[PDB]
Amino acid sequence: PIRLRELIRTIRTARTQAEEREMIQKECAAIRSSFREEDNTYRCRNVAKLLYMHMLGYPAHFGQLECLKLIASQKFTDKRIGYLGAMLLLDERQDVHLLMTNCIKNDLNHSTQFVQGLALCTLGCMGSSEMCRDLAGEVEKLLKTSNSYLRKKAALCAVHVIRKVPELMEMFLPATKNLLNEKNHGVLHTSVVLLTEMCERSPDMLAHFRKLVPQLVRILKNLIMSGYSPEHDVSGISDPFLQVRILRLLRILGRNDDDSSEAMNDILAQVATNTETSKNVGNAILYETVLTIMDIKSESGLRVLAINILGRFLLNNDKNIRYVALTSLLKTVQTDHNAVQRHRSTIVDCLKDLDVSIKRRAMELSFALVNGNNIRGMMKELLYFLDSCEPEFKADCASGIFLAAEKYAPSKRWHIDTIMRVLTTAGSYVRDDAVPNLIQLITNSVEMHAYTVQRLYKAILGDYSQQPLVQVAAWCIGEYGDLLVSGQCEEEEPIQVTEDEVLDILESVLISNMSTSVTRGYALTAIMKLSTRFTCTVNRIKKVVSIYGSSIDVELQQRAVEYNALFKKYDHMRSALLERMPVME
Amino acid sequence: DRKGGSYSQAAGSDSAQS
Amino acid sequence: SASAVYVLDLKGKVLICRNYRGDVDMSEVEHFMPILMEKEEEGMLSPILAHGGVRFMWIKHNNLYLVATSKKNACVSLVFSFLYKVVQVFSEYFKELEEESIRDNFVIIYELLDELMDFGYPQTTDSKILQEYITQEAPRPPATVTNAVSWRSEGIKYRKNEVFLDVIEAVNLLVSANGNVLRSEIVGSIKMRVFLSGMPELRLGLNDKVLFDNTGRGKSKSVELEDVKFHQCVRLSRFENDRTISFIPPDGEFELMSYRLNTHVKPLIWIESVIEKHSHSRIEYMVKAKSQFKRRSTANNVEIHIPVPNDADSPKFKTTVGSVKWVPENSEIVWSVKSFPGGKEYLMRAHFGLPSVEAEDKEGKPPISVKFEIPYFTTSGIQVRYLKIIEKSGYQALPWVRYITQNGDYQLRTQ
Amino acid sequence: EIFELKAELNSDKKEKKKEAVKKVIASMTVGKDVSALFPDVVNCMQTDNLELKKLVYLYLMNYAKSQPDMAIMAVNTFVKDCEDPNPLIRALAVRTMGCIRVDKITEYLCEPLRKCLKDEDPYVRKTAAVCVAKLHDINAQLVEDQGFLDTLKDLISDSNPMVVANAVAALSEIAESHPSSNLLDLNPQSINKLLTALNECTEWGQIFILDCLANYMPKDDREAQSICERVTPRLSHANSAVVLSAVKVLMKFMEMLSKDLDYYGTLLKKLAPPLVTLLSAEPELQYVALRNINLIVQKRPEILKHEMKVFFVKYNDPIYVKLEKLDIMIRLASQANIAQVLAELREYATEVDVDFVRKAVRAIGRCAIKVEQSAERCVSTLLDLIQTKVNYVVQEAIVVIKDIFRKYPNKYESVIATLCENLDSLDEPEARAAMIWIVGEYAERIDNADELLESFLEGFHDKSTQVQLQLLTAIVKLFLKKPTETQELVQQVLSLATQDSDNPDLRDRGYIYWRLLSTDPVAAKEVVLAEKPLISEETDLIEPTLLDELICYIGTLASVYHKPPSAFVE
Amino acid sequence: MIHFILLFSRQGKLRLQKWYITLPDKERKKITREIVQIILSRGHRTSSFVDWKELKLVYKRYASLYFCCAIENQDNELLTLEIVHRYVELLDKYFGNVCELDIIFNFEKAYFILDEFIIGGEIQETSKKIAVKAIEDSDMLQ
Amino acid sequence: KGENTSLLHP
Repeated sequence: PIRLRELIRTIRTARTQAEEREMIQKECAAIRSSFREEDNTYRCRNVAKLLYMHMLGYPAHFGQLECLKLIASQKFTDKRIGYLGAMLLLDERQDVHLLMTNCIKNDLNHSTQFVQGLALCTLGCMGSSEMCRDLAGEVEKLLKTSNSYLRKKAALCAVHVIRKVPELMEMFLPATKNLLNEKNHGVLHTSVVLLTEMCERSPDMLAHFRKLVPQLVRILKNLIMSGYSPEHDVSGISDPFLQVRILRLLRILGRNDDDSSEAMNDILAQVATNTETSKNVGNAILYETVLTIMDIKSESGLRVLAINILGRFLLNNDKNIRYVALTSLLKTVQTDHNAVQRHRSTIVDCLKDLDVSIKRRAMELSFALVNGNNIRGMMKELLYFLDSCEPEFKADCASGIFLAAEKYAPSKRWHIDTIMRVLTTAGSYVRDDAVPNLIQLITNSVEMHAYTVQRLYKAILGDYSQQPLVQVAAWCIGEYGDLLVSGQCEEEEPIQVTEDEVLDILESVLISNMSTSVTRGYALTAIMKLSTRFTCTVNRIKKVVSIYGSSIDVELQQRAVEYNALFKKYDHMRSALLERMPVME
Repeated sequence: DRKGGSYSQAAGSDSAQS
Repeated sequence: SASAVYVLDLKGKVLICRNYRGDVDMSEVEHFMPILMEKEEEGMLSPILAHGGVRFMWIKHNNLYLVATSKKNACVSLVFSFLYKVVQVFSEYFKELEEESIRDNFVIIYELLDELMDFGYPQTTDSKILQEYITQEAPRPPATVTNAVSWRSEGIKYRKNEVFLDVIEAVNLLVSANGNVLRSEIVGSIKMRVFLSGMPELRLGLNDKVLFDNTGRGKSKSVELEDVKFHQCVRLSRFENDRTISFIPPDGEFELMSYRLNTHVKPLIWIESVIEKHSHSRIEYMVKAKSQFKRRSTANNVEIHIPVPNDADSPKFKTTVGSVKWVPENSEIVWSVKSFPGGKEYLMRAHFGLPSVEAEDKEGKPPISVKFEIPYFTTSGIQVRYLKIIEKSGYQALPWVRYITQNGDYQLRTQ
Repeated sequence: EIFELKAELNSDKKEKKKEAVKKVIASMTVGKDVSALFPDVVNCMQTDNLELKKLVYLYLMNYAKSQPDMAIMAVNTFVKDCEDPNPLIRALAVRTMGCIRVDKITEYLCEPLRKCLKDEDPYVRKTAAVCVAKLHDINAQLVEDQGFLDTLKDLISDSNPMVVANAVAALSEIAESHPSSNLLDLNPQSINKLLTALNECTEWGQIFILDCLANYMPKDDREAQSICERVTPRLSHANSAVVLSAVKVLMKFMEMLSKDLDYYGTLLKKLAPPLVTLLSAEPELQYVALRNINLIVQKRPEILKHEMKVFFVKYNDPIYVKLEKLDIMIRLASQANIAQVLAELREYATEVDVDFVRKAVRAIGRCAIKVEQSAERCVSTLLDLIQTKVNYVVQEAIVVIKDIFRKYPNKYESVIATLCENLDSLDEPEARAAMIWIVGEYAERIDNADELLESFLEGFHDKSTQVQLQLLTAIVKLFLKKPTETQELVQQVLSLATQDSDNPDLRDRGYIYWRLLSTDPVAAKEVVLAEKPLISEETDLIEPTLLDELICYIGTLASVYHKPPSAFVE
Repeated sequence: MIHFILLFSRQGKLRLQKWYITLPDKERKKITREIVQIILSRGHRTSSFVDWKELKLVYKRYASLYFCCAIENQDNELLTLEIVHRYVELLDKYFGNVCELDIIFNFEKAYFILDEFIIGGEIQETSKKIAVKAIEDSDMLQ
Repeated sequence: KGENTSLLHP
């Protein structure tokens, strides 16, 4: 019977990773040998050692039946060890908790309070789709008990069952009725959490749960008045968890109704001025109250107070406070958007902050605050941020800039220029999925093609390693070869497009090692379309297609073979299937 | 004695090779 | 052409470093640990690291990684040879290769590192020569390094001239799971511990197949070594000219020649393995070992390692000859035998249960290897003719040598 | 601490000074910035004890770049120590002078370098050559002004063969960084003199001697034959680096050697035992040996034709060693050892390394594609791997089958039925696209091709661009071949890829397919379902220009990386 | 609710782990390694808030061993910090001068206290003395 | 060491 402390000391004495692994393997072998004999005297020490090994990163597949056997035992220590093993190494995907349903049901009616509480906690932590189905009746039976120490456990079990099985919430509607007068803080918190979970799961109970708004307001007022208490009073805030739950319920209660907002308007006003944010609990309570006011149909004064509190918290030097203020501003983007414009300087400064979370929050706030009038002004700031942004934020910044251009672009020419600049500067940071969106946007726009075609041609001959930019340039060339080069059928004066540089660039891209088989396919399609689109370079792409028909890639080889067959047998029919693709939103 | 084969005396050269 | 060679630790702390060229900053060693961690976590870890334009080649030592950062395209083979020479010198000077001696002999370690190489070019590599000029407990450099004979120090005086040879045989057999041997090569090892007076020049002579054919005696049992590597003191000119093994023996134990040729004979031990593993119920170990060696030869300290199940427990061994012990750390049962006479047949019957819950991932099938070592056996049949010990002063030498046969890469593929 | 150490160093007690020096060395080794105490230790520098002098020199070298201004108070001490009667002291002073990275320090050390250039002691000569090489590397102009090139060149034709090798290495290093103007190339007498001293050079000097021959280009068969004969004894050296250098020199000389002469055959015969010996070196050198063999394999592949057993990866071999062995076997695969390669691949497929399993599958596929005599064996191995019930193994087998179908699909119709129901639920794009292409191109031996493609059409619009293109191509091929059972399937695919497909290339392909179908369905068979030509497999052999350049650069970092020497240095 | 709460040392050793979401063992190990790398590669002025995988990865260690929490984006960030501080105070009261050595030896006691404090990622014991009394009574049972 | 130190120092 090796104790857990002895195993921990032995592990700490080991230095080499291989030596630690060997010691763990020896301990696991000893534990398996002890379990194979059906040992029950020193089962607690073996269970503790196995749990330590599993937490350390050791396999425990063979130590699954022992936990189940110890769960159905009678010793309190053995029962606790079995419950811990079931909670740690037992899960829905494990499939070993199916036999634990009978043990849980047997222990559900156990007279001991510690055993019943441990079983309820284990069921809540390892809730399964089928375990809750056979245990839903037991959870509802304990929800009507008068045990304060067990009321919270029953509420947690009911909440876990509802979360795992949303269809089982119908059986908890009458169980929680008339439970707003619980004196215990834990029981009241559990009831409030259960009511909030029921309201969030389905909106049918919102009307039924909205009648208790005056009771919740009275409870919150009584808690605020009783600001001194030995229990739940931390950092000068009494029942901070209860206050947070009440604020969350008020924010989620009556979010689209005037009566609910009006009833809690006085409570929200009192909390917004009767709470001190000097400590972390007070700041969290103020943030929760502001979020509830913003998410509910509160009064103009409440919205102004929330905006002032958010602005004050934004100037706070605390990183957590700044992150909370940024999150609140992002949440209150659509709501009070005009009032959020006063923090444009703060949002801009947050991008240069030395906090990754703070910088991300500032970037998100700037992206969400972009409108149809500040889009042009904010475009320069977004471009500067993308150019001098972190590697993990360059792609996100480029995506946000592209989304802003596609949603609130001041003009097609300005939006096209911004997209081209982003593609040129993004390089490998441009997402491949955004390539189809850019292609669709280019196809939809039929007024700016000569300038766009010239820009794409200029940006393509310079570099070709950018997969998204290269694909966009190839698509633009394929779509508007007839417009990029004018009068390029024969020899003419020296212009940007001579009808031969495009073919050479396409051939280099197709044969270049910097091809992922997607840009090469786009280049091949553009070359095939240029046979009818461009009448200057003819009789030369057919040889390349025939040579390109023996490519290593099966898809590329098939495409080359099809192109060669079309060029050699369907020369007159090449233009019959080269019509421009339709443009749709 | 010693494990791995007892030590044996060695000659100076192949006397049969002249 | 490493810029600087440093000695690391298991926790990433550099035990000792010594820059040789100065073209690589010493701060690059810190980034070596994260790069190694990333490579190990992704399987891309290699001994020759690359930190941008500077390559940090590292060798896994007993307790620390011998990281040798380099900047240009230096000779990788030369760097590896220098690292091996440094490791050998450290092993000769310090019997323990761990952090205990790294921080205990730094005063002499720095001097040895400075004297070993300068500007990235090694200069001193002889352990005896280094100990004769750098000691941990200084005179002018010895003339042996400056002289041509840097492997035999002159002026050595001994009461008796006794040389202990060792005919080490490595029997490596690669038997696949189908029962056929794929890689069957035996590598010879002629190591002699010469301890005499003066600097005698050994005149090695054995029953070599090439030598017998050249001399016209290619009719008896002659050893035809496919690859033969001479020692540093061995003159390659004589061997290339007429296979004359003439060289100055080193002062102490040294490897003169190391034969290496394929083996076309049957294995010394024939092991048949049976795996009667039930489906999560029990396991059977039908291991039968047959001694193919001569009955006059006994395999001392034979340890045939049979890999048992990773999750197997409660095993029972039913063998006839040799004790079987299951080591949980090794996750296998080794058929340890004290003395295994040739022609012996040992049969074993393993029986152990298995856990009800099946394993989440496979563990593989490691090959079964034996640790047999039967000395006084010459499987190759090569017989040493004579050892020409000649000294300027003139003395009667009494060289000795023993033939030892052991099991090297004798791995049998599992079913 | 610091004050106590400074007080101890500023004392007249030798034991206290030694203790302070040891404490400073321990602090510096432990990671303590002792550069601030360098000026204090400057006064306690000229000491009779050799142990204290070495520590002071090491501290100055490590505190020279940090405190270049404080290093100006050591020129007199270095000058005084450069004339020490003890050769060890002179060598240490020479090493410290070249190790000090001070621009103004090497200028005043030119006179000591010139004085020590003609040192009679071979160790002193080697130290002077090393200091000259270090000064040239730090300041090429200073070395040229001091005229150390003539002294370095004359050191080769002198005694102290280890000193000669050190000087030759220094001259090569100077020329290596030189722009090639005024090279130190020598005539055949110089090569003969180096070869004569090659047998007397040490292990380190042997590499330096062999490095000079790597740059010299033989011009006569007799000279090349003599060089090969001299380098032949180098292959029987226990030094792995020396053996590698000799092999590289022999390979370089074989470029001008005549195949008609028996010298090339003898060199090839004697090279195989050397390659076998090198293959059994230490794991660190195993990768280098594998890289060298791969580099020389493309030059003389017939040298190691019979070397196949040693290419097997050992059970205890490292992952890099196993990969190198697999690459060597793939490059050295032949029909004679086709069965052995197949057995090794099957055995290698049972390992627990996912990357190793993928590499083995790729090697097996490459061997099957390269040699058509083992196409049936490769197909059987792929079928066995698929039946082994391994997700990664199944994906590798599917990829191999798809590759073989595009390369050798003439006799690949017997595996369509087996591959038709082969746990096609895998969502891997590489295996899914290969299976779709196989079904589309081989939609003749499967009577349920439309039914199989029906399951893959549920998420065609959101599967992938390449996957969507492959599915569209397969649907088009099925419609062209058998449109009776796929008339509605083709229309559904066109509608999904034409209206619900926003991909530019995919949309263009769908529009082209729809236009071809609506223009001439008969012509689509000769246009879409045409007989593609032979697939040009990418050759793994390096370019002849790179192979010749890589032959000279043997044993360097570029050989392991398989990159040009100028493409890997910074 | 809290998806997963784990206490990890500065050197990377994990002293506690409690995940309320069923994930694969390999997936759970990878997530834990990523969380440790993010925490180990974060400065002291990062606000102790990280938005990793759409989860409020709040890291706040008062000693060499740090603690991490993963909650959904539906509640305030200060609530998680307050709950962590309350749990730390409760553990210190239950043990008395809690150190890294005692945490490893008292892994079972710490797990029992965490289970009795929060179940399923939600707060179960709002009071500080009632939970301690219940834990003491459960321990006295045997 | 740093492990025996109190988590909150109270």
